[PDB]
Amino acid sequence: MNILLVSQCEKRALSETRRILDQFAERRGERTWQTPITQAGLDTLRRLLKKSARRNTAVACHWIRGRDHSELLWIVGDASRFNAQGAVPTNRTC
Amino acid sequence: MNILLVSQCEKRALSETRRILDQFAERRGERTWQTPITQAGLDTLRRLLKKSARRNTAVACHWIRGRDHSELLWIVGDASRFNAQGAVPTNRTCDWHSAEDIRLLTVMAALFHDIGKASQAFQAKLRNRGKPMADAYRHEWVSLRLFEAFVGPGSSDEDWLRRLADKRETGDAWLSQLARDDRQSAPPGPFQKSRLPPLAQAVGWLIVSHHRLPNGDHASLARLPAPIQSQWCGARDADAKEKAACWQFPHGLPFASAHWRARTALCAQSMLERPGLLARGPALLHDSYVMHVSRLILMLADHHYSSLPADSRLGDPNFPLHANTDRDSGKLKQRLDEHLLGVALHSRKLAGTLPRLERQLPRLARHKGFTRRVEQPRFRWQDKAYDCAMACREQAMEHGFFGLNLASTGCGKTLANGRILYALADPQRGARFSIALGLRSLTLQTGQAYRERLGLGDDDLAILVGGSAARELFEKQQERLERSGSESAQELLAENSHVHFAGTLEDGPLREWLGRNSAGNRLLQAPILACTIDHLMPASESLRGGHQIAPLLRLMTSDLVLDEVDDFDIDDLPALSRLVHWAGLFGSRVLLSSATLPPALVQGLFEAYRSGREIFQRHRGAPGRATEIRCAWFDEFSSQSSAHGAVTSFSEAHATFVAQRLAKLEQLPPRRQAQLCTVHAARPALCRELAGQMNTWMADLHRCHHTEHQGRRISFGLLRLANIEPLIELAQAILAQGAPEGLHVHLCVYHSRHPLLVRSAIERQLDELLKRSDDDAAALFARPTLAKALQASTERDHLFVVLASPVAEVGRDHDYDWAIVEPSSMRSIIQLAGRIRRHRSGFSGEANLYLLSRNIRSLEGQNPAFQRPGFETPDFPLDSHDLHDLLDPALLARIDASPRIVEPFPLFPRSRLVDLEHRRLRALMLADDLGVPLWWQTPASLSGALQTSQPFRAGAKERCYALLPDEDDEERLHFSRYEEGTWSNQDNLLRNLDLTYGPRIQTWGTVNYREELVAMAGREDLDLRQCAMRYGEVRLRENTQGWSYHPYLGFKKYN
Amino acid sequence: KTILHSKRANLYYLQHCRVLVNGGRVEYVTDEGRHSHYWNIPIANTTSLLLGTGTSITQAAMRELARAGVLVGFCGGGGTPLFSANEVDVEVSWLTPQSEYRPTEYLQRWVGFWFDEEKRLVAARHFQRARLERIRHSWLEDRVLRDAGFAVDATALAVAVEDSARALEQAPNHEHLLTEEARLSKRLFKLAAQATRYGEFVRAKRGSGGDPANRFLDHGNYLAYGLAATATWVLGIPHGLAVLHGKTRRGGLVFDVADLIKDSLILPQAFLSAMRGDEEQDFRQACLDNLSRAQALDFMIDTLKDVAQRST
Amino acid sequence: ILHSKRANLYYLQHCRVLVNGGRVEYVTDWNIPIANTTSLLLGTGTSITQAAMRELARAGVLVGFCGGGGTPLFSANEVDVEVSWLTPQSEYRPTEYLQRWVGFWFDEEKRLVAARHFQRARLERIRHSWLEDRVLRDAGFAVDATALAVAVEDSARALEQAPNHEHLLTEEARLSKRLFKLAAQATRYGEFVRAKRGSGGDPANRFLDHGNYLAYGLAATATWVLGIPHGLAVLHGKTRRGGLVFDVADLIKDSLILPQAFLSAMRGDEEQDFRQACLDNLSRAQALDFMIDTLKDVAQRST
Repeated sequence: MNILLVSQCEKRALSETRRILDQFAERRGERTWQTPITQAGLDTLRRLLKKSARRNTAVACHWIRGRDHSELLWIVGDASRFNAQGAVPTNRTC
Repeated sequence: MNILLVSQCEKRALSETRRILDQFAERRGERTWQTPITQAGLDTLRRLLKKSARRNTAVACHWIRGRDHSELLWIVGDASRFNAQGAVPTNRTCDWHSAEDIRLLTVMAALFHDIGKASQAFQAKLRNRGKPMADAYRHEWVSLRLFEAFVGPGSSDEDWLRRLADKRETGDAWLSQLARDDRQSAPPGPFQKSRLPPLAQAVGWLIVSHHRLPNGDHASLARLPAPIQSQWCGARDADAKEKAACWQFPHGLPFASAHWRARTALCAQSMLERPGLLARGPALLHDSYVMHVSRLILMLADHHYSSLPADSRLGDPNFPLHANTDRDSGKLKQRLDEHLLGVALHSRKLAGTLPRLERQLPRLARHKGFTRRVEQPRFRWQDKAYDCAMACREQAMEHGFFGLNLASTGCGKTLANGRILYALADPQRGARFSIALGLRSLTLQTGQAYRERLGLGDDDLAILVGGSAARELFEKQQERLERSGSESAQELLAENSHVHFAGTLEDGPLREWLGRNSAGNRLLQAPILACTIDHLMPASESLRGGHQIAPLLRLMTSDLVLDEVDDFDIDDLPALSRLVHWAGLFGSRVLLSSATLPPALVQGLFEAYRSGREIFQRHRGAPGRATEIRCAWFDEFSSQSSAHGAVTSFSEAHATFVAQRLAKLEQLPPRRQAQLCTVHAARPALCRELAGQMNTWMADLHRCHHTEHQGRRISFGLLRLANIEPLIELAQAILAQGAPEGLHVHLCVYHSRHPLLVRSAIERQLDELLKRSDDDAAALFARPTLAKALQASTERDHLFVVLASPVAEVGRDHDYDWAIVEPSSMRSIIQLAGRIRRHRSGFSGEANLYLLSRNIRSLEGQNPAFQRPGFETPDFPLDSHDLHDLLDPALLARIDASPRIVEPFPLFPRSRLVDLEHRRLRALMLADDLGVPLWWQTPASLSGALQTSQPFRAGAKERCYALLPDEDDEERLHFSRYEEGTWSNQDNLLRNLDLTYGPRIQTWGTVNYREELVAMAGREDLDLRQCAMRYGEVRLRENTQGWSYHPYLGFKKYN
Repeated sequence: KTILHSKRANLYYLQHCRVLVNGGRVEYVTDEGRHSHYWNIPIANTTSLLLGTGTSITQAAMRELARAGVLVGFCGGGGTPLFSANEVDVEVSWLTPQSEYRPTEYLQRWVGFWFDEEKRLVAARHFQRARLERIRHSWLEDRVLRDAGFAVDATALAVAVEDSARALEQAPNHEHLLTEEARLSKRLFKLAAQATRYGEFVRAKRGSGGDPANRFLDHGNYLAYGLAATATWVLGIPHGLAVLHGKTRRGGLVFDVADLIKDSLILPQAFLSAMRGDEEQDFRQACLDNLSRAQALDFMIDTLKDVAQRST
Repeated sequence: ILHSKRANLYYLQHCRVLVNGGRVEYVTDWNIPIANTTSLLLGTGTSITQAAMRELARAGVLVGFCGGGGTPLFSANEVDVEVSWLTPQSEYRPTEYLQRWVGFWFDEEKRLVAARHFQRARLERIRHSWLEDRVLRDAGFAVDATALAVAVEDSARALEQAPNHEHLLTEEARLSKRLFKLAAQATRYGEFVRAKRGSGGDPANRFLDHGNYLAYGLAATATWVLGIPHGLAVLHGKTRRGGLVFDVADLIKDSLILPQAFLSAMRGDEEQDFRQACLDNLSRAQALDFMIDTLKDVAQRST
């Protein structure tokens, strides 16, 4: 499968998310990875991310089920940074 | 589809990328979007991104083809931020071998270029707000004379440099050493003998030719620039007072100014510091590359700075002299020191900018329509040509390229040329090439056809519509421009000419000098350009003006395709040879695309390209490379490639390929059969007789060849005539004669004298109705325009006839059933044969092409009969004008490119038409029994003598006219005339023409001028009158009586 | 922790780069004239590397590569072998990890049965029987290839495969087996050229072809070799213990294992990419997709296991 | 540089191997016999290029990337087989030791004979290093001489008979257990019990584990040089991963690693200093050459 990993981590969590995800995927943007992967490898990556996860960790993995239909597979860490479909806000204010 | 947009934009580009992408997609990360989309929406998004794209823009779009396989669709902007697969780096950390010499020469010539404006006469003329008085001497000439004075006669190339490099020097006594052409005894030219050291001579030529080329008179050419005299550059017959006035300097030359002298000293010291610079003097002086690149930079910098507003941040604030006055008010604008310093600063900036042009300019990459393989066995040579070009890519990049696309007509040569020149490009960067059609004027329809055939939008391919214009305003506008003191303020390209481009024009590398929406900026920013060869000729054939800048920059920053290159008249061949030589001179790669290229023309063009490429290799690239031009041959049957360093091996390889192609051409089945027709020997009678015969002839041809469906027989035919006025007369004769017998006839008149939009409408209809295929009767009879015409009448037989000028041989992909053709030249016969049944297969064996025994120009008794178009001249006469003797009877059985590609032996140049053509071509191009090779053998490029001895498009002096609607009333139309940036009113010269209609004959494939004008004005979102003045020109020779105009017949000359 | 070596998806072909360790990460550097770009390599998801022309590697990078079981091979650019030792050519110089300790059962079975010529020809026949079956499967009984434009003449493929199997059953020795394999490969090339309306295809050797099909086949051979080397190393069997291609090729077990998927997945994809106007990167990604979707590495592992088990 | 001249291997450190003019040159920021028996072992701070690999490939030069000083051996080129069945056409020199190793390996009797030969060599090394050479003792490793001799004699008298692999393993375990206590008494470190699985925090345990790692790397290098795979063990069980590496490393494990570890624990040196001392000692005794010679002798003396 082709998966798309998007990170919203901050402070100390970003360093560890980069360290873990740079070994499993290729970068596409500043905080975006993408790689072909298998189900077993995907589970290994998810468990690795969940083991060393702080309060600032926020990693989302997307998937392409059907053309023109993306599907959020899971979110590791703070799930409030993404909406139901996995998008990100353009601005957050108190 | 699901797409993933990733942005690497920075600074101002990021804001616009966010603004555009937030409307088409949802955010996923900080710089990542993703949305479902359709193909049309994806194209809309890509074009929106490409329209407003700066240098920092970088947007990549991914796509999911197959599970676990993403595919990069395209990259908009800087493609270096992503790798091939579209990834991004995790961290980024920090060949011109004569650029410095060119920069120094350009800067020094810029500093000394307008030093002659200090003259009292010039200052008075600038201040003379009254009646203008023409200056006796051109300011370039007195600038050169002042340079001679400063340098001193006989002085060494180091003495003057060191003297100028000494800032503590105010010895104006050098002015006493000056000469004066106004004074008697005829002082020697500054270039003869040792009046100038070999380097100051180069700078003096740059100074004297920063507004026009030193075209003079008269071994003399080989001795250039020595034979330059005062009479060569301008000069006018004036009284002694005026002549003397140009030499007295009351306020002193700009040598007292501290900044000017400091910059001059800095430049001189930099030149002296350069190792070996003062040694290449004679080499640099005669080097076409160095001189012409330096002159382009100098002239562009001067053109840019002559339009800038006054600046008080440089130059002496209270300098007494001036350089120009604003045309809006006439008040003095720029001080001479400020002008010279600005021209030098911009010259240095442009010299620095030029090496970056190979990476800063937009290119076309990742195109799939050029790499996709074909599925039909017919178009399977387009893949052999692509493979051959890819096999050569590296060697072509290293050494050069001279390709020859000799495929027969109807095989789809445009896509082949595109694929070849795309294969020759580096896949990582992309391709940039020009398509120079061999036509006098390019209509919008031909450009749209090029876009469709290559499968490119208007974001990748630009169209330079219209045709080139000879100097007409050279007398009126030049007066105002010289009065204002800025003679380099005329636009780099013509005024009516428009570039139809909708791509990246925001942050182009040369935006500062060219402009932003200016027609030079669009001409340069377009990855692929569709122009005419007449548009690129001003690169090498510009004598007076800056018309040579934009074509030259396009030549340096693109490849070259010469479509229908043999269509040029024989007298215009040397200009094309010069253009090819300069294309090879500035590193371009030329691909000739014609099906009827004779060996002599090909040999001459190859020699020109090789000569240019040698000098280019001497200045750009790894030194020591051998001049081995990577020649390639392409055809409908195969593709070869080899390296050749001399015209001796290239000729043998070309002969081998031609022999193989002829052998494969013989075995082809026949699809065209030609029959000679003998006509019975003024206009109103000869045309009537011809119209009488072309009833029985058309009836016979329709009976022989036609299409049958539901008991109704339709046949499409073509009648080609050499000239237009006889064509219009014969059109009238046919129209007021009616159908021959029960055979309903639809006639279409199509020549080059119609309004350009009208001509494009006729071409649009003829290119949509004349597309045929095997067993297409069911679709043919269902076409709307055909349907109405067939259903309206009750006759079962219809004859759709096209009456066309020689303009229908180039760019027209039409499939006729039969043709009646007057004889002009063998190339015309071959091209018109290649159009009857060009899409269909299966021949009935009956004759379908009819050739008249003699042309109209022979029936009238004129001699030579084969002229305009043609090859017959008084120097090369023909013993007969009947086709029964000039043609081999064996040729009528099968007509193809064979008689033209190969050279018959022995040559009978006064009894065979093709023999005459080959004899003339080998006499002019090569030598045989003012030669073309003198353009590169002798330093004739330093003067405009060759361009005047062998002019281009000489003879007739056409004038631009249009049917401009009245400003107050749109319904009323006025026959106008472009005189000088102003459309005058000439209703007295135009009259209506009455047409009589015979039994059962209407007109098809016509257009109403008003409806087409309003439709195209709405399409282009332009003012109706502006649209009329921009795309409705008609070029007619000046006639005192006037013309008679009919919408269906164009403008016919009236007497 | 890294993914199981048989569950890894990526494969890297590198050129004109410098593979090194930058801040604890294995990355390769490309010179962009005025800048150097560092690109990360997902070692925990990459089966093997292929270093083409103008590549170089350091000891630290190679140490971090041989710690997740990532093989490294020095191929040649443009589908060209590393060099040509007179009449034979070697394409990849494999650097198998040695600090990782591999299973020790399949290796014993292989060394036990490998030194008997009859028992090693039995293995070659069993290897070809799986190649034929997978060719049949992929070309006919799978829809993904057909939906992408591959329309093979079912009857012609069936008769070709049947004739190849009949020739295999009566194979006297290795030479006839090689001749039958070559005949089947040539007939499959012709059938694939016809199926994708590619025109007339003539196979060129030693990377001398110019048409896209030849170049793509020469490139995909490297991906097949990489997967085969990964599988053989994972099972612990040395590359040198070949069963069919040991007469002329060093490390012939890699070629023998790669032959299982070379004609069944690389071949259709080469022509499909040629017809689509693909560059080498797009063809490489398409081939990797085909191999991952069809589980080619798992098939190689299972076939090696079955041959070893049946050897006893 | 010549780590093991008996096998023609070379160790390059802190140099870039590249090709200029068609000849490989190690441009350090050397004259090497480039031939079928060169076998370079690149080390710390070394980078190789593709052209260098090609020219080392058309010379039969096997290339391996080892750690700092020689161990561990990260990855190496694969040695081919010289069996008459295959016909490897190259400039390489295929080995013929795998054939003999396979020919004797499957029979349990010859496997046991080879294992007993291994144990004999191990004990001989213990007695040579601990008693015959006093360099270690003079360095501060005074031993109980007679006690070590008695223990070695008991171990030999136990290994010389009692067939069955488990009996030999138990004898080796008993010998190691007695030897550890003897070494502790010799160095006066006091009471010490080895912590299995490398969980000890005492300097002795961690130093012993580091020595185990170094010896395993050296054994991997030796087996790669000879060409024997790691699976075909002689002492360990057939199901133990990398059994042959452990068996080969055990020859130099207790003889050199244990005394150096105890001395470094006494001196309180850092891990890097202890590793350097271990590497220096292993270089002194030609450990790699000894393991290569022992494997060759074991293979030849069973045909």
